Amino acid sequence: MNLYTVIFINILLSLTLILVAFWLPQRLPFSMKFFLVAITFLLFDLEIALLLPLPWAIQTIKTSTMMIMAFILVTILSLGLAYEWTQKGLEW
Amino acid sequence: MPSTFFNLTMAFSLSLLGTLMFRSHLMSTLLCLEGMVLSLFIMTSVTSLNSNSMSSMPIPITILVFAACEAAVGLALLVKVSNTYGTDYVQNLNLLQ
Amino acid sequence: MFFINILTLLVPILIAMAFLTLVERKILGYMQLRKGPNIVGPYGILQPFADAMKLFMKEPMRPLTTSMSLFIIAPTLSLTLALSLWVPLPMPHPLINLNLGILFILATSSLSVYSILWSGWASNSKYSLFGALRAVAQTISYEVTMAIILLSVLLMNGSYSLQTLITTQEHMWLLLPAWPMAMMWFISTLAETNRAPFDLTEGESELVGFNVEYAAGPFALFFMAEYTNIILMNALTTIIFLGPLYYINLPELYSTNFMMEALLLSSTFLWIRASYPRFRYDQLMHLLWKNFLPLTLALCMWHISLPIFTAGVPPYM
Amino acid sequence: MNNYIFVLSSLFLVGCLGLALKPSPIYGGLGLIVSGFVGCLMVLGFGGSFLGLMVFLIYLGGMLVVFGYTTAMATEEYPETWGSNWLILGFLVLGVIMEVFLICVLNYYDEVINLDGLGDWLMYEVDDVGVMLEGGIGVAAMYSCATWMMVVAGWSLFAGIFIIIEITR
Amino acid sequence: MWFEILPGLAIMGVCLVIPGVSTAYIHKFTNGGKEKRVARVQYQWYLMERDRRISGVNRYYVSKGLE
Amino acid sequence: IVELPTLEELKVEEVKVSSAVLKAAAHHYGAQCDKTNKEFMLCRWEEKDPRRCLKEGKLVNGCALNFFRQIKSHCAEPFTEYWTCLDYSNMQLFRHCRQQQAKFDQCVLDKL
Amino acid sequence: RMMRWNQERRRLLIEDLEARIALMPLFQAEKDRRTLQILRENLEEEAIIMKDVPNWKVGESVFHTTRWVPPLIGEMYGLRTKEEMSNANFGFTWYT
Amino acid sequence: MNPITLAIIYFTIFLGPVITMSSTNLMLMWVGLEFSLLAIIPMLINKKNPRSTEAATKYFVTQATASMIILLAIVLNYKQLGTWMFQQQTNGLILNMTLMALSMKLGLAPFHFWLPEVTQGIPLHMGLILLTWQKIAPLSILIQIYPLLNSTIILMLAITSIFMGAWGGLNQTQMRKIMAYSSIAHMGWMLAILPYNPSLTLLNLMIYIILTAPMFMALMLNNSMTINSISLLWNKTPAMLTMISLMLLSLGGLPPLTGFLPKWIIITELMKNNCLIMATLMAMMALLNLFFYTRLIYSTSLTMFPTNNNSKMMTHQTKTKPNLMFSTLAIMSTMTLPLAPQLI
Amino acid sequence: SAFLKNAWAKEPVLVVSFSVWGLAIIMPMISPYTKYASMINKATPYNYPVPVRDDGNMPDVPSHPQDPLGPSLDWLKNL
Amino acid sequence: PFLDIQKKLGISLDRHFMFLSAEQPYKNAARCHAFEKEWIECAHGIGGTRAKKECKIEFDDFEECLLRYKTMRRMHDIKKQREKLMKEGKYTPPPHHSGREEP
Repeated sequence: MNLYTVIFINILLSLTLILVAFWLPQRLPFSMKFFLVAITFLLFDLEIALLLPLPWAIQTIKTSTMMIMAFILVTILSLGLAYEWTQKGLEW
Repeated sequence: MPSTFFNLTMAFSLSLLGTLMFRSHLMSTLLCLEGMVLSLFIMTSVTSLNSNSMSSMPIPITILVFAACEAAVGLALLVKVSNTYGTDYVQNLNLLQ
Repeated sequence: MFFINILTLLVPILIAMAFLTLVERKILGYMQLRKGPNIVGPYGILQPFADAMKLFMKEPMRPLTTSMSLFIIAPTLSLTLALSLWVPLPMPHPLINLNLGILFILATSSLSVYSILWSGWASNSKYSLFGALRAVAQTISYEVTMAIILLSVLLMNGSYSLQTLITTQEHMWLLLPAWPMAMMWFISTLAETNRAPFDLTEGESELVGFNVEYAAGPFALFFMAEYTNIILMNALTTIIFLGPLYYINLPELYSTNFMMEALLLSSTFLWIRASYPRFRYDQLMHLLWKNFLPLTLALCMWHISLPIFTAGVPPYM
Repeated sequence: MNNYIFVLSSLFLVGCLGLALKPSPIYGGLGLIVSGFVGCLMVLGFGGSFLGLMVFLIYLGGMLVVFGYTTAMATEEYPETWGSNWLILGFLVLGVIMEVFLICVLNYYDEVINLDGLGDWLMYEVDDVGVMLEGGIGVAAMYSCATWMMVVAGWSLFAGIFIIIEITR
Repeated sequence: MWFEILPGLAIMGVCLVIPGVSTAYIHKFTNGGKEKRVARVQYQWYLMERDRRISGVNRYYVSKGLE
Repeated sequence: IVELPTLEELKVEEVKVSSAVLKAAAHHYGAQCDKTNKEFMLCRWEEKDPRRCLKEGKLVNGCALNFFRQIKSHCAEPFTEYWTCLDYSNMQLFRHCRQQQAKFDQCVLDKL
Repeated sequence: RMMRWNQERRRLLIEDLEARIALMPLFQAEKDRRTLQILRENLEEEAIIMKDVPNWKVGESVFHTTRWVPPLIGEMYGLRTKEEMSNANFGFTWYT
Repeated sequence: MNPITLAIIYFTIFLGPVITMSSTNLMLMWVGLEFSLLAIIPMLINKKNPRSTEAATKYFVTQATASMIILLAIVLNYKQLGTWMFQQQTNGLILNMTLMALSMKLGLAPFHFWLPEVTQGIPLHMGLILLTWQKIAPLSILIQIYPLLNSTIILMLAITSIFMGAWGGLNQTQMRKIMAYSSIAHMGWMLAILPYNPSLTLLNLMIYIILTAPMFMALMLNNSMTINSISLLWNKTPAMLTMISLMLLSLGGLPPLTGFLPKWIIITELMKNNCLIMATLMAMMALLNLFFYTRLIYSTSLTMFPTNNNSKMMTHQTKTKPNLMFSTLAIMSTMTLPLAPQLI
Repeated sequence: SAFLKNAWAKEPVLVVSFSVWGLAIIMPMISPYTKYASMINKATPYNYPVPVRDDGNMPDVPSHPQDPLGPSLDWLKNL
Repeated sequence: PFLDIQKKLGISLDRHFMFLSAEQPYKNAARCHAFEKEWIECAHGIGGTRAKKECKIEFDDFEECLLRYKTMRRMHDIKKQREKLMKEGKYTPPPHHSGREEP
C-alpha cells in the first residue's frame, strides 16, 4: 500500500504535467543485426535470470555444486558469445 | 485462488481462442502465444506459493526460460517470412496447398 | 506523515533535477571559457524555472501522422519510472525499503526503454524510427552488462536489498574491492542515461530521434526524466560502490556524504560530456559485447569464487 | 483490499482479452505489458517476490522489449487496418462488462467465488516464526538440490544461439 | 570565475540532503523515537505484531520488565 | 467434533514483554531455561498435536516468568539500559550495543 | 578486508539466529495457545449460529482423520474482524 | 552448417526425445518436447526456399500451441494433486487435454492438416526425422499415461485418422504427402490400442519406422518427390523396383508380408477387448490405403512409364549407392512375418 | 607466446578476461579456506534444532547446550 | 518411465522433487505434508487400480488439505446464516473480536 500510494502520486505528477502541457498552451527499416541483437539479448537476459538466485544459493550447504554449476553456466554462455563473435554475428 | 485461479485459467483460454483464430499479422499470434506463457507462469507461481512448495519454484522459471527461446525461434521464423514476402501476413503462407 | 515523506523525496529531487540543468550549463561553460547563464536571476538560479515555463506555454505539436497515446504515454512513463526509482533508495533510511530492492531498480530502469520505442513508433517520421531502433538497442545492450555487474556486487553483499550495503560498507568502500566493475558500472551508467560519450540515442549531428517530434510539455517530461535519472544512477554508484560513512547515532552524515559523493559523480558525467567526442553506434556495442561483457562474465565468476575459497560467504539478511 | 487479488486477476483477464482480439501488433504488445505488470503484482501478492520481480526483469522489459523490437522491423505498419483498433477496443470494453455480469452469475451458483470469502484465501498458511522461507530460496535449488532444472535450461540457451543463428542465416 | 557555478550546486545539494534527513526523522517521529522496525522476514513481522498486541495497538510502545 | 480445548484450560501467564526485552535477555533465557523449554518443544514435535502438549507450554511461560523475576531482583538496571539501547535500532542488532551488553552480562556473572 | 568483514558478519549472523532459537519455544507455546483460542472462540460463535441450522453439528473436520490440523489463516479470521483478516493476509507484505 | 552447429542441433533433436522418455517428472517431459520443437525448426529451413519458411512457420505455431496446452495440463494437475505427474485421481478433462495436445504434436485426426503440408516443404531427409523420430517423444508420454486416458476419444481420433489418412492419400500424387498421409493413418492404429495394450503401440510403431525409413531413403536415392519421378525408377536403378514394390504393399496390410502383423494383432487385441465395431470399420478403410499404395506400385513397377533420353546419361554415371540400412531394414520389414510370435 | 605478448598489448581485455576466468577456476580448488564456506554456512542456525528423546543410550549428544559435548564453532571463532 | 535410464544408472535427477512431501529446502515442510505421506506410504506396493478405491480415505483427506474446499464451504455457509441472523438483529459480534491481546 505504501508503495501503491507512492506510485499513484508518481503517475499523477506526470499526468498532471502532460495535461497542463496540452492545456496551458491556450517504413521498412530492417537489419537482421538489430533483430539478432534483440535475440542475443534475451538469451543473455534469460541467463541473467538463472544467475540471479546466486545470492541465495551462495548460502547453500553444498557450495561445491553451487560453484560447479554456476561456473558451467557462465562458461557455456560465454562460449555462445564466442561463437557469436566467430560468426558474423556481433560484427554488425 | 479458488476464483483467482479461474480468472488466470480463462485468461489462458481467451489467449487460447486467440492463437487459434488467425487474422492478418502473424505477430499477433506469437504475441498471443506469449500471453499464455505468462498466464501459465502466474498460475504455476501462485499455487507453488500457497502450497509453500519451495521445491517446485524452479519450475515457474524453467517454464519462462524454455518459453523465451521458444519465442526466439518463433520470431526468427517471422523475420524470415517478412524477408521472403515483405509482410508477416499469414495469407501469404499458402504455398503448401 | 507518509505523504509528507512522499513529498520530501519527490519535490526536492525534482528541484534538484532543475538545477542540474543549470549546473550543466555553467560547468560546461567555465570548461569552455564562458560564464554560462548568469543574467536571468542572481547567478542564473532562476534560469531552470524560466525555460520550464517557456516549454510548457509553447504549443505542443501533434504531428499529422502520430499516435496520440504512444505519444503521451511515453513522457509520462519516462518521468514516472525515474521519479519512482527514487522510492526505494537508502539515504540511509529508505522510504519504502523493499527486500528485493536492487531488482526493483533494475526492472524499473528496463521499462524506460519502451518509452523510447513507443515515442519512435508514435512520431511516424523516418528520423524517429531509425533513432528509436538504435536507441533501444543501446539501452538494452547496456542492460545485459549493467545487470551482471550488479549480480557480482550482490554476491558480495548477500542480498538484493540496497539497505544491506550500508552494513557491508562500514569499513571500506566497495570501490577498493570491485573497482574494475565500478568503472564498468560508471560507463554503463553513462550509456543508460544516454549522456555524452554514449549519446547516439539522440545524436544531434546524427539525426538531430527521441524528441524529434517532441516539443513543449512532452519534451520536458522526458527531459526531466533524463536528468533525474542522471542523478539516480549516480546516487546508486554512491551507495553500491562508494559507501558513505554511516553512524547509527546521527543518520544525516550518511546523507551529507551521500550528498557530496552524488554531486561529484554527477559532476563527473557533466565533465565527461564536454571532454569526449561521441562514440559510433557500432563502436558503442563493440565496447559492451566485445570489451566489457567478457570482462564482466569472468569477473562475475571470480565473485562466486572469492566468497567460497576465502570462506567469506556473505551473511544473508 | 481483500479483493486486491481478485481485481488484479480480473484486470489480467481483460489484458489477455485484448491480446486475443488481436489489436495492432504493437498495441497488443502494450497489452501484454499491462497484463504483465498486473500479473507480476499477483505473484507479488501471494508472497513471492523473486518470482514476480523476475517476471518484470525477464519478461516485461526483457522479453517483450524484443517483441516490440521485432514488431518494429518486420510486422509492417498494420496499415489501412488501424480502424478496427477502435472496434476491437469496443468489443473489449463490451466483453469486459459482459464478464462483469457473467461472474455475478457464476457467483450466484454457490454450489469458489466465496463472495464473502474474499481476502480469506489469498494466503493459506505461513511459518509465522520462520526465517528462511522466502521465495527464491527455492529458486536456488536449481544450483544445488535440483540442477537438472539448470542443465536442461542451460542447454536450451546454448543450443538456442546456434539455432537462432541458423534459422536467421 | 568558477565560484559562480556554486550557487546552483548548493541548491541541488540542499535539495538532496533534505530527502535523506527528512525520510530519516519522519520515521523516528511516527515510530516513537525508535527506528521503524524493518521486517525483512516473517519472524520479524511476528515479533513486531506480537509487540502491537502486547500494548496499546502500536508496536512502538514497548512494555518492559515492569509488566 | 473438534475437541478444541477450552479457554480456561489455556489461560496461563505469559512474559508479555517487548520483543526487544526478550531479545536482550534471550541469550541467557536460552541458557537458564531450556530444560523445560526443550521438553515442551520435544513434546511439540513428536506429538504433532499442540493440544496434547499444552501443559508443557504453561510450564514454559512460567519458567521464563521467574527467569525475569530473578533478573528483576538483580542487575535489573543494567538490563534496563541494555534493552533500551537495543530497542532503538531498527533490526535491534546486537553489535550496536556491546558496552551496555558487557555490563549486564558481567553483572549476572557477579550477582546471578 | 571483505573476507574478514563478512566472517565477522557471519559470526553475528550465528549469534542472533541462536537468540531466536532460544526464544522460539516460548513463541511456540504462545502461538498454539492463542491459535486454539481463536478456533474455540469461533466455536462459540459457530454454535450460536449453527444451532438453528437444521441437523448441522456445530463443527466437523471435513477430513475424517483425527490428526491435529493447523487451521488456514482464512479459517481463523474469516469470521473474525475483516481488518484482522486483511492484516494476516497482506500485512507482512505491506510490512511497516 | 558449421559442423559445430550441426552437432548442437542434432544433439538437441536427439536429447529432445530422450529426455522425454527417461524422465518421470512431467515437467522434464514437457521440456523434452520443447527441445525437439526448437531443434527441428533450423533443419526444416536448410534450403531456405520460399516453401520452406512456410513449412517451419506452420510446424512451429502448431507445435508451440500444443506445447503450451500440454504445459497447462501439467500446471492444472499440480493444483489438483500436488504431484507433478498424472495420477489415478486426475480430473478427466486434465487428461483429455493432454490427448488433444499430444495428438496435435503427433498430428492425429482432426489435427492432421499441418503434417501433410510440412511434409511437403521439407527435404526428404528431414522428412523422415519429422515423421519418425519426432513421433517417439509424444507417444512415449501417452504410453506412460495410458492407464488413465479415455477409450472413447482415442478411438475417435484413431478412426478419424485412419479415414482422413486414407482419403487424403488417394488424391495425392506428391510422394512426400502420400507418406505424410500414410503416417497419419498408421499413427491412428497405434493410438487405437494404446488404452488397451500399450505394448502393441510400440510394435505398430517400430514396424512403421522399419517400413517408412527404407521407403523414404528409396524416394531420395533418386530424390523423386513425384510418382512420375519414382515411375522412371526402372531406368535410374532397376533393383530397388522389387523391394519398393513389397515395402509399399507391406505398409498396407496384405498378409504374407511383415505389415500384416501390426494390424492383425491390433485387431486381435481389440476383439479380445470387444471393440468389434470399431476394429471392423478401421480394417475396412485400411483397405483403402492399399489402393493408393498399389496405384503407385502400378506406375513404378508393374507398368513401365516412358522415360527421357537424358536419363541414359544418368545411367552412365555410377549411381551413388544406397546405404546398407536400406537392405537390413527392407528385409527385416518385408519378410519377418514368419517370426511374429517373438516380435509381439 | 609471442602473440600472447601482443595480445597483452593489443586486445588486452580478453587476455585479462580469460585470466580471471581461470584464476577463479583455480583458487577455489587450492585454498586453505574453501572448506570453511560449506561449514560456515552449514553452521549458521536458521531452523530450530529439535531435541531428541533421551533413551539414555547416547553419550555423544550433549544433554544441555552449554555442556562440553556436541559440535563447536570455535573454528568459526578465531577464524 | 518409458525408458528408465535413471533407475538403471541409479541417478535421481528427476525423482527427488515430484511431490509436496519431498525434501523442501531448509526443511521448511510444505502444506499437506501431513497427508501426502499418509497417501503414498499407503499406495506403495498396491498398484493404482487398488490405490484408487481402498486408499480413498487418504486422498479424500489430501484432496481437502490442499483444495480446502469443504472448509471454504462450511465457512461460507456459516457466514450466510450470520448474515441473515445479523439481519434480524440476532447476532452481535462479541467484543472478543476486539478483546485483549494474548502475547
